[PDB]
Amino acid sequence: YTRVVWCAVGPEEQKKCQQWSQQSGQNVTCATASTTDDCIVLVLKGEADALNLDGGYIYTAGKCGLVPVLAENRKSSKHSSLDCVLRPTEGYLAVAVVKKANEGLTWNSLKDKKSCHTAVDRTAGWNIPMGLIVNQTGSCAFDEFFSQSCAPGADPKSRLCALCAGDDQGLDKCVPNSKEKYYGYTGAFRCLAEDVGDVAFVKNDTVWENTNGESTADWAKNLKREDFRLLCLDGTRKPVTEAQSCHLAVAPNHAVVSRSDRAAHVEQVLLHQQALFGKNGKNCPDKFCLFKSETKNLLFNDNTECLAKLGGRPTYEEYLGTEYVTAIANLKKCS
Amino acid sequence: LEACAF
Ligand SMILES: *[C@@H]1O[C@H](CO)[C@@H](O[C@@H]2O[C@H](CO)[C@@H](O)[C@H](O)[C@H]2NC(C)=O)[C@H](O)[C@H]1NC(C)=O
Ligand SMILES: *[C@@H]1O[C@H](CO)[C@@H](O[C@@H]2O[C@H](CO)[C@@H](O)[C@H](O)[C@H]2NC(C)=O)[C@H](O)[C@H]1NC(C)=O
Ligand SMILES: *[C@@H]1O[C@H](CO)[C@@H](O)[C@H](O)[C@H]1NC(C)=O
Ligand SMILES: N[C@H](CCC[C@H](N)C(=O)O)C(=O)O
Ligand SMILES: [Fe+3]
Ligand SMILES: [Zn+2]
Ligand SMILES: [Zn+2]
Repeated sequence: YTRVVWCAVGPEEQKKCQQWSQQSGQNVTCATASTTDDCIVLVLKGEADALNLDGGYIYTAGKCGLVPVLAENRKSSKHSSLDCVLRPTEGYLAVAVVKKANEGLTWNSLKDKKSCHTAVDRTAGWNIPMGLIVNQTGSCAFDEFFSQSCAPGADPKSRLCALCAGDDQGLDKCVPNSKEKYYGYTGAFRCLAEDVGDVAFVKNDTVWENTNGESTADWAKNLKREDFRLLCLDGTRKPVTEAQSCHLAVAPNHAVVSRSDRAAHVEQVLLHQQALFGKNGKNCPDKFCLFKSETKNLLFNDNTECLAKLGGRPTYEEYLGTEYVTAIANLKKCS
Repeated sequence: LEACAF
């Protein structure tokens, strides 16, 4: 058999990967790049095998020939007799979150406010809200809608990066990796929690996982869910318990991609590696837990219960869904 | 309806 070379995005992911590689007896080894797009190029060159991706990144990777292999599956809202690996994935809820104290703000008054995004090109943080905004405004100038934003991956001198904070030293402002304080689901929700932005584009789970003591991290440890609201497309505001009826879209779960010629081998190695290090894995928590990273969602989301098999050997457009694909393509016409 | 970004 061959080793699987994973691609880690930024140095925190690389440290986690190196621990996984040590635990796996080098069944998995690590390449690292500074951004997800750069990891996609490593895998296109054959210098890495796979990484797990948000759906917006699966689009980029899929246009370049990489294929979905396994998808993240989080705990299901309904009881299922099926093993996690065979349970159909449910998709996550993209939402717009604000503070309850910021009383005037609705979907219809977002113009000229301060926004917090997971990163350019990601589903809940970017493709869904900016796709909706370009369509409702009839303008491609989405870079001028919010007065200032943190949208990792954008031009660091531009208003889309003006709220980003970089690392402890203030280096790497706006880089689309975990070194940027406001990157990702947790960083964009911390950008709202600290009142750097007025609105954060994240998913429902983020709000729950980082409030009411579900996170012990310093910036989160004291946040209360009741201090947040969701913005609904009909211009109303709801408590965060109401995400099912107040979301922007349902997103396809993050999933692992690879070259087509290495998909089968990546799939077999991951199914064995989660049996060891996955949730209730043989060797988790004693030795190593593949789906933990102290809330930082490194390599996989921390709420992942398993990687699941895909039904119907789907292409990347079947996995993303025709509608989501079309919405991306419409939005990328602006660029 | 278009190609790889890289
Ligand atoms: C919004 O996300 C939260 C967090 O994932 C979901 O709440 C979890 O739901 C699971 C599965 O039902 C429960 O067993 C967990 O205990 C809940 N977590 C917490 C921290 O309360 C919530 O279901 C999601 N809302 C919607 C509409 O999907
Ligand atoms: C933004 O608007 C475009 C243009 O209407 C949307 O594209 C359409 O999507 C629907 C539903 O999937 C399709 O039936 C149409 O065929 C698409 N039209 C075009 C011209 O491609 C797109 O869904 C909207 N974006 C968002 C995020 O809702
Ligand atoms: C390494 O992979 C080989 C071949 O599948 C297997 O025999 C061995 O158990 C694996 N070990 C770990 C620790 O992943
Ligand atoms: N807003 C709708 C569905 C739109 C999903 C579509 N915009 C996509 O591109 O995925 C929802 O509340 O579920
Ligand atoms: Fe996502
Ligand atoms: Zn819906
Ligand atoms: Zn098919």
